[PDB]
Amino acid sequence: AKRIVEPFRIKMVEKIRVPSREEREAALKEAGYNPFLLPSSAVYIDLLTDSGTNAMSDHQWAAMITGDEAYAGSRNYYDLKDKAKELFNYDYIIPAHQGRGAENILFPVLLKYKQKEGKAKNPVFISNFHFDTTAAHVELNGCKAINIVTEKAFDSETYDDWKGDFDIKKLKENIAQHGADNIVAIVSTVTCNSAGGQPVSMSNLKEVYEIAKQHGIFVVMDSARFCENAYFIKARDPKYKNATIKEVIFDMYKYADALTMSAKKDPLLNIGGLVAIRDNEEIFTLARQRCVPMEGFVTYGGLAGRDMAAMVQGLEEGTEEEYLHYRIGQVKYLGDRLREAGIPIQYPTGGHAVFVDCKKLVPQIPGDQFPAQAVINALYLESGVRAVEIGSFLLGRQKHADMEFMRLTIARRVYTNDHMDYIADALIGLKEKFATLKGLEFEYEPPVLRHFTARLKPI
Amino acid sequence: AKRIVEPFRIKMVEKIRVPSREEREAALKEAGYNPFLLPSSAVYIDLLTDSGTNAMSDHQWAAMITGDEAYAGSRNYYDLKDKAKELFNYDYIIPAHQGRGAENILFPVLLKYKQKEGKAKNPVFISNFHFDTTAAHVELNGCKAINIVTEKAFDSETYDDWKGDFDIKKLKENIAQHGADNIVAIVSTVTCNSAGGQPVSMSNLKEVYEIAKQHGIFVVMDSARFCENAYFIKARDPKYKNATIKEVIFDMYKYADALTMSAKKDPLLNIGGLVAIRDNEEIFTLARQRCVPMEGFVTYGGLAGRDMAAMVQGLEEGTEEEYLHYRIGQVKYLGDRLREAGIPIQYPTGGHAVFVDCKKLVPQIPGDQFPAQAVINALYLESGVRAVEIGSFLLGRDPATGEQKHADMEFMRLTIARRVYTNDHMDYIADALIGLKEKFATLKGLEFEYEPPVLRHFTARLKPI
Amino acid sequence: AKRIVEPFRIKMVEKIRVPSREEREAALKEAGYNPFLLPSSAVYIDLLTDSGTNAMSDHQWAAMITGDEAYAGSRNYYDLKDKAKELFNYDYIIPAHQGRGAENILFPVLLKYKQKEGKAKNPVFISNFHFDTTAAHVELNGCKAINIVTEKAFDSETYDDWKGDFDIKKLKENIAQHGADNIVAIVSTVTCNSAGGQPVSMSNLKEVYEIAKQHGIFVVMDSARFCENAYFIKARDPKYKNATIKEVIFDMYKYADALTMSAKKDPLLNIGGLVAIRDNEEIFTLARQRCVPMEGFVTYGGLAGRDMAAMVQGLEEGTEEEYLHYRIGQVKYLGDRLREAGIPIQYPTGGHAVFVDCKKLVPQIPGDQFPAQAVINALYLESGVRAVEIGSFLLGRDPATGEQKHADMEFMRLTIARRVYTNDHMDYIADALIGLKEKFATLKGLEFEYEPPVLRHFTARLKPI
Amino acid sequence: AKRIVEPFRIKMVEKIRVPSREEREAALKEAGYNPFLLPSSAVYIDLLTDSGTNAMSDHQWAAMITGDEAYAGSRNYYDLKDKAKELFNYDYIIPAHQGRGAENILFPVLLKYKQKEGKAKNPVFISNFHFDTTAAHVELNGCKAINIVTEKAFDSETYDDWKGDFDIKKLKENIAQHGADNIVAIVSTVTCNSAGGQPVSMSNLKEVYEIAKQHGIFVVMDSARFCENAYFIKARDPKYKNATIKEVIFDMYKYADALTMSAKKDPLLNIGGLVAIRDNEEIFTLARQRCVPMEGFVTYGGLAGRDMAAMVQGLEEGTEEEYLHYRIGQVKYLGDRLREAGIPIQYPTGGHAVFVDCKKLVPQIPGDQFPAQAVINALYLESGVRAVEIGSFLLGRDPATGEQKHADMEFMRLTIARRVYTNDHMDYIADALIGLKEKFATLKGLEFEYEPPVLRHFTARLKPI
Ligand SMILES: C=C(/N=C/c1c(COP(=O)(O)O)cnc(C)c1O)C(=O)O
Ligand SMILES: C=C(/N=C/c1c(COP(=O)(O)O)cnc(C)c1O)C(=O)O
Ligand SMILES: C=C(/N=C/c1c(COP(=O)(O)O)cnc(C)c1O)C(=O)O
Ligand SMILES: C=C(/N=C/c1c(COP(=O)(O)O)cnc(C)c1O)C(=O)O
Ligand SMILES: c1ccc2[nH]cnc2c1
Ligand SMILES: c1ccc2[nH]cnc2c1
Ligand SMILES: c1ccc2[nH]cnc2c1
Ligand SMILES: c1ccc2[nH]cnc2c1
Ligand SMILES: c1ccc2[nH]cnc2c1
Ligand SMILES: [Cl-]
Ligand SMILES: [K+]
Ligand SMILES: [K+]
Ligand SMILES: [K+]
Ligand SMILES: [K+]
Repeated sequence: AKRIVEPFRIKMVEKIRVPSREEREAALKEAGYNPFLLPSSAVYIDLLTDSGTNAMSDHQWAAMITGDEAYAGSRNYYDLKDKAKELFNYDYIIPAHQGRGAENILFPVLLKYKQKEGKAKNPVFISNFHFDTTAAHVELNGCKAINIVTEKAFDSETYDDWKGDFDIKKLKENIAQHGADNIVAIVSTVTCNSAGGQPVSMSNLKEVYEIAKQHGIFVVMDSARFCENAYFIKARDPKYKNATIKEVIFDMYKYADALTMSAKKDPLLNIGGLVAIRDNEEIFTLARQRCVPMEGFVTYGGLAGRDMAAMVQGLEEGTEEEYLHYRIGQVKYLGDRLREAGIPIQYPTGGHAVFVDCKKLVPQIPGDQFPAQAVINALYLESGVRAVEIGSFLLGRQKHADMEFMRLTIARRVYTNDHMDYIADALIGLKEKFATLKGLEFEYEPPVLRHFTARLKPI
Repeated sequence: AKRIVEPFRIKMVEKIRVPSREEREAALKEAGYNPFLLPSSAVYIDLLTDSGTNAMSDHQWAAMITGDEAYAGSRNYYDLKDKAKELFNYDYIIPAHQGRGAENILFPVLLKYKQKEGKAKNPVFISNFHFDTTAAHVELNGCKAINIVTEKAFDSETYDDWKGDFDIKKLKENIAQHGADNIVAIVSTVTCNSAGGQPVSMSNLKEVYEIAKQHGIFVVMDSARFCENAYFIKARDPKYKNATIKEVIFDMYKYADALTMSAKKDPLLNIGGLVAIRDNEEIFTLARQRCVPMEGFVTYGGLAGRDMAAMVQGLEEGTEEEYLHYRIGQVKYLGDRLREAGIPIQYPTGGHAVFVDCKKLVPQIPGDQFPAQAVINALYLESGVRAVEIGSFLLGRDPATGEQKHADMEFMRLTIARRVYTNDHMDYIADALIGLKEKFATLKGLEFEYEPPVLRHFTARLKPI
Repeated sequence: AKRIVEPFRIKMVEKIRVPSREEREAALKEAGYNPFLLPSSAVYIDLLTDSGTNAMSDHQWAAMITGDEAYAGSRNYYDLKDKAKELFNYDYIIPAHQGRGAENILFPVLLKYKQKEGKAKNPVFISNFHFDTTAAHVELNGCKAINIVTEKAFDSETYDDWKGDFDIKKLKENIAQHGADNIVAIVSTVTCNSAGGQPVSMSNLKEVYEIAKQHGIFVVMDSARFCENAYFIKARDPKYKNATIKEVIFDMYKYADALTMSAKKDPLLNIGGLVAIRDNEEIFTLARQRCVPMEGFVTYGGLAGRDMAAMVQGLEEGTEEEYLHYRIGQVKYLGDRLREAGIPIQYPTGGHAVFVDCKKLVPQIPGDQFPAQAVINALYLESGVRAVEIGSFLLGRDPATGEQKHADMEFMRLTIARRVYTNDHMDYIADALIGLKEKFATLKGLEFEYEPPVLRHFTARLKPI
Repeated sequence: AKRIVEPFRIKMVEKIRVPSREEREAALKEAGYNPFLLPSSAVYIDLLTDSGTNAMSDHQWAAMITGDEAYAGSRNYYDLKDKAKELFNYDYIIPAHQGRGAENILFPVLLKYKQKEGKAKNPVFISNFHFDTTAAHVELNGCKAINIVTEKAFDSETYDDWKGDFDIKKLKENIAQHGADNIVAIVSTVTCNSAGGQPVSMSNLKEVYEIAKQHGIFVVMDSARFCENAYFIKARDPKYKNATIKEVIFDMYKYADALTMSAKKDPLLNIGGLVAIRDNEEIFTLARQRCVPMEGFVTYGGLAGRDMAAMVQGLEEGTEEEYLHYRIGQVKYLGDRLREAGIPIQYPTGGHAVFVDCKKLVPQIPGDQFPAQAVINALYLESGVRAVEIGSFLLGRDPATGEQKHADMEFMRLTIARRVYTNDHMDYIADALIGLKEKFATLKGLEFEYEPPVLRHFTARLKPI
């Protein structure tokens, strides 16, 4: 395992504390054995998500302080529009308060657009893998969310360069089965969060887009972790060995018609989202009409001016290769600590998190008992580390998936490699108990995005 | 007119500038004679809205710096829950990114909740006056938005204590006509923004709530400007002359079952919203289920932790009587400068804005040529001040005929952000409008260069005639 | 009286409050009847000083956030060096933590420099008027501080354009009497704080410098309020009617060899100072050698990097004519409110404060009973406004006699921080002082309960008579 | 070597960069082969000092935002006074802009106090080891600075628990030689910076103070790194094994009469200093009288209010044992990386820096050719890391002879700012120095191009040989 030094130094700290074992047991009981319902005061190192927990730079805070809070025509709106043109070559933007706000703006518009001419009676979205909010918005609008990630993603220990790729054979099969007139959009998720933060190759994005254009299908790039994807393309595709990260990004967005983005990920923010559209003015106009009631007026989109300002700066910082090398290298370091100790993980590690394969760590659990959640809860009790489940629990409707990950999710520029060692050493310490204590049931199950507020029972 | 001194001093400033007349003429032309299309760089004093443009305190900024950005279980979420219990006596909260986010969380839930009982067959919402976003959410969910403000609100020049009140007679006529089965909720808007920021009396809130309950009707308090409403109750209702602002607020919320709030108004924020529910845990659970896909996880609701932190502090600051007296007194000062010069306004002034009645200023301009927009544009060209139209332009066309809907009032709204502008800025505004008195009679009406089929007020491009 | 609108809007506020009358009486007694010993919690509007109490801009706070805290070679040091070259055409800088630190760096070096040449046998400094800290440093180094302001400054009610001017006849007389060999430096104080914030004309600065150069005498510009001085030159000297403020500043600094600056004044800071030297590298090197033990390493001079960053930005903002017009216009407004009501002031008002002439206002209180302090204390008890004395109390006792020094000027200074208070705060101050019209006669003097052997106005305790 | 995890997480970052070898070559030549003259833009990891380069907490920044900038009576002054009473049990405070400002306030006052008693005819100060600014103020006031650290400090490789201790035999010998009447004060430096950041035991502080009291000698605690010293006492003195850090601090300050503090060290600030006096009100009063001309008014002492606020919070954070364990553990980690690779260091490592013994690394370079500076320059060219010399270059010339003063130790100090760098930064530092092991034997010394007569290490220009 190799430690890579921060390409920055620390300018402001935030205190953390280790709650006592008694506190942790009490807190997990009070939370119904669901870490989503734990208070932050009961958590030491928080690995629930890399979303919105990032550390900003002094330049981002400075941008916030001079942000323009105007209701209409904020300076920072125009700066953000210019930044989207620079990075993606897209001519239209709509800010949103975060990624699922961007989805709520755009997906219903794309559906109604497709329903023109009386077609799309059996509407579907197709993705390498829809994230949970993404699929929820697809289904809330009466559509099916189809996932067709490469089968290589399902072999955790076997290395592959591009475990986020679309399965192209399945893309063509689904077009033939459903018909192009029923495919509202193809969603290219970069990196592929559900597969383990695994990258999509440039050739895969390109072929998917060429197929989509053959059939007149609109392509949306789900862009929360687009810079991590671009880094992997530079690292693993020899064609881009000597390209800049921004050159890689520019090419990626040749292979979509629009993007939805949670800027709470790679743009290094605590809040913020974005819709950008390459050149379809009609869809832009319709999306603006939905933005107004759902998010806010179209030049702030549910964001304070200071957050548009932070986003303009964060979009730049998130592309910096030295930063990306360190960030992705820290995730790799945590994974290598675990793998060298015999802990099974999705290999190679993705951009933002280490995905621990609990199907191999705890094969004696079925999806009936959510294997990765029993691991997560045991780790929390042992160490005060909070992680999150990316398996049957999150996928929804006991529908068992093809992956049962515990996601040790790593915020950007927050934790050191000594925090990583603490995480790894704590889990490595659980090895005599992975068989003892095990299993979980439901008490309360929401019908949509159940994992966030459900209460569970062990056995 | 009386100037009331600030109960604070200035700690940080932001430069503003007056573009040259040549630059203002070019900018208005480029914006299609629609100030909503102007960049902020072309605006000197911005009176488009009081929403999200407020100046925060040093304590609010300090709260932001120590805010907890945890995705689940932020320290500031629990502080916000405790604050809602303190102020409103409500037991459940869901943060939202702003007021229309709170509406999107709660209103669909209220409709489905009533549909589930075999009711809401032909559903409606009733308010003293639904704000634009509020009505849009009512209509997006297949319901009609019925507004029944007191008739006193339509006599602009005649003083009344409570121009935001519900018309109780119309409330009963609408209940008889639609039946309680079809009334998804009553929305008590405090202050009543669309009537001119005018207050709703305590006795009116109470009587509306009593009628609603006797009919099984859920009541939502639209609370963006709840502190300004509380101030007017203390100022004008003898029974509350010696009450604290917080005591007034506590009584107000005895007369709703829940609240939706834009915290971009009275809680002195640049972003933020809130749903609070008094004690109906089922509705709270259903609203949480909608919050997750639309806004965010239920302990941040689409806000950064720093903004929940700022909201907890701003909720306190927005109740402070010395601040409210100064804030509402500044609005009154602007109004009295205008009224004393013969400019007709909605009288008395409300909490957050002066509404200028443009019918009388430009009688050569009929309603379908947007008299208030012509005055706003002349004001901008004269001074760099940007105001907003609450008249025929905003009102739109009648779907049945395609013709301009008859505007009951043609208002220019001079909307005042909190703790941002001084009374010398107010004088600049008033002097600019007063100085146009001779020009009013020769202002030209407006027609459409480009009219969108919806939301024309925001993006339509206009031409002088 | 004319109110001039702010060329900015408020972005962050800070609460203030009025202590009750009972609290003000108790507080003044505990402070030994010296407002310098009052806590800020006992003060409503604080007019003790314009030093370090200014409101910064969002750009200044942004500059602080990205400031370089390096001990050696901070980015912001080089930015500050460039800014001094831009504004003054001076090639060398040494930051200092504030103005009296700059004086402590430079004045002992100028003395030693004059001595190493075999001169300065009986050394003196000459100024239009040395500020208190400035004179203290002159005297701590064994020199006499000679003040030779124009006699026009002593006629408070009679308007003059340049009440801060040197008396040129007295300058020549003092050089002839003491000898050029004994004049360590001439200090041109701009504006002339002790005369009432009153400007020095360009022609006066030039003549003083020309005389100095003919004699080989070094000239230091005491530059705390250099932008206010530049504004008055543009306003009152027809030669500069169409010059920019920066053009005026550039010309001013042709008439010194170095500057000492409290950046807590016109550069709009809460802390900060500066030495700049035009081109004498030997004096620069010697000043750096004193900086190291007294202030800090030579690239931060006792300041955090963020404060050098704020100074770079504030130096720019402090030169902006729109801001200066408003700032000086607010001081003028307070002065005109008072003068129109018959209160005697130093007329015209200076840049930063209204100086109320208390010899005229309370002639029944002898100088050694501190007439201006009796007014100040009386104003504080009546209103919670804290002002400061610039008269006998500040002046102290004569060493040769042990008795009170006779003062030419007996001012109560209403000192105005920059961008902090509105003109409605000014009205509060004026109305409070005007309301004391009838009590002015009954005002007692005061007597000492304990007197510092030196620095009595900062730490002494008083009792009424 | 053992890595200790941060008891915090990162909330804000600042970009750093490795200049190219070409850039480093050009920058070092321009800086005259003296890293003190490098711009920070030429430095990758800056180990010049732990003074003022620390990372603050969100709570410290929040305290700054609400800081009271009042010239007299700031809220934060009273908070700081209370904090000094809590931590030290001292009843009087004077803020200062930084540590050498506190020295400038207090040391001249202690001399005058001893002189007016008829004493101090041939005055000296005695310390375990005076830091260079501290000795400079002693000498500037006409006194001799006597250093009497334990001889154990000069055996770098041999462990000892208390390498900062006073040599008690030498203390009694110096009292006998000079006489108590001539000893103005004893200065207890904690930790002993010049000995390698090495701690002073509680029993040593106590015996020194008991000896001082026997003879009527005033004791000052130089307290820049008092929390690091307290940590070492808890770690190494069994009497305090179960004491809190604050309990250790409280006992330490039973053994002084006053303190001078650079708050740019253990209180985790970028600027700030402090004088505190236990109970001698006369010395407090005299110190206040010097504060006014040199630093500022007595309730801010040359600091912005926001910096007094940050100091109140940092004083608390600097005592937290979990933080001290990590901070001191990081320094020990760097030291163990070096020592495990055969690089000689002062062992055990102290609180704030690793001191590399270059007398052992480059024996072929004599002291007057600055062996430690040769190592420092090689490290900079190899890696972009800037370190500082604590050896013959710093020590300077004997004023009697004009030749090199003999250095008892030739240290390269790798000084670590608090909460700024990670242990992976430490690995970069260590790997860079370890990779030079074969180059050391052929490094050449340095000679002068420009040499100040007083403090040549801060500004001298050198050339290789
Ligand atoms: C919350 C995270 N994900 C959000 C996300 C979203 C939704 O973004 P917001 O959380 O900003 O609504 C959309 N698309 C992808 C690929 C995502 O990963 C997370 O992975 O924890
Ligand atoms: C934008 C403003 N109003 C918002 C508003 C809203 C919507 O809040 P947001 O703008 O925070 O979505 C809801 N209810 C009332 C009574 C309102 O006044 C405005 O009046 O300009
Ligand atoms: C403190 C103020 N004056 C400071 C000052 C100083 C001393 O600056 P500091 O207060 O920053 O040390 C020097 N020269 C002049 C002309 C000054 O006005 C005051 O006028 O209240
Ligand atoms: C600058 C550091 N030392 C400052 C210092 C000082 C002087 O403090 P200021 O740098 O804050 O003036 C006084 N006493 C001790 C023991 C010190 O270590 C340093 O060690 O690099
Ligand atoms: C894991 C954790 C939090 C999330 N919020 C949205 N999707 C998520 C996945
Ligand atoms: C197997 C194959 C290729 C790999 N690249 C990195 N680790 C690997 C393991
Ligand atoms: C005026 C100003 C802003 C608005 N946002 C929504 N409706 C509005 C009316
Ligand atoms: C008046 C006010 C503040 C001062 N600081 C130093 N001298 C002063 C005189
Ligand atoms: C090394 C580094 C910085 C210093 N400041 C004062 N003496 C020093 C020695
Ligand atoms: Cl109906
Ligand atoms: K967040
Ligand atoms: K806003
Ligand atoms: K200050
Ligand atoms: K610093």
